[PDB]
Amino acid sequence: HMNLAVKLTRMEKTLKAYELYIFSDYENFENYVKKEGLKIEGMELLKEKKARSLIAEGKDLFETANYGEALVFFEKALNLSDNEEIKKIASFYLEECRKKLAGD
Amino acid sequence: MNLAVKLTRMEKTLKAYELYIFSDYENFENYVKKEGLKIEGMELLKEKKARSLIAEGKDLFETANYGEALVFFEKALNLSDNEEIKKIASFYLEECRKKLAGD
Repeated sequence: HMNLAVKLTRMEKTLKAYELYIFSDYENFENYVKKEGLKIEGMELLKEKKARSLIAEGKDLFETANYGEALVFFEKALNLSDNEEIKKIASFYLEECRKKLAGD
Repeated sequence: MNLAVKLTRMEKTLKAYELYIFSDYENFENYVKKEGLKIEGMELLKEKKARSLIAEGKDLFETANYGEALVFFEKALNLSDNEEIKKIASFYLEECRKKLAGD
């Protein structure tokens, strides 16, 4: 259109996504990026950091015997990252949660 | 172009934010100072960075990566001007050192 005007709007959008990351929470950031369909430099690393956070939360749930919620966090962590360590730790805890919730 | 000026101001702000998120505070600080860039909410970003350092250090800590975590805690302890969050950073740093020392 005006190639200038378009690059400006995509810059503005990218800046808003980073502002949300910096000044609000991951959920706001992720929701903005998803519904605006943004390509964000370093998004993979940010996703891995969230996935490790999710493990951490899932662990404290696990260690307080909130096995049902813990499962949910580990599952989310597993599927958010492609980090092998994160996926391994998640999968390990997921199966422990499944054992705790089995009954059988 | 007010547009062309707008673009530049955004590109520089984008560079500053990427430094803030992905690099050290001092790199972000150096860039902003050198460019004379006004960042909205700048007065909050040093302490926010120290907090995010502890937060990420803690995620590593809780995944039993004490060696990795130490850097984050070290970085937060030296970055914050907040007595309390210095002590939280310090708490965690000492816990990491204990793990490195086999305790």
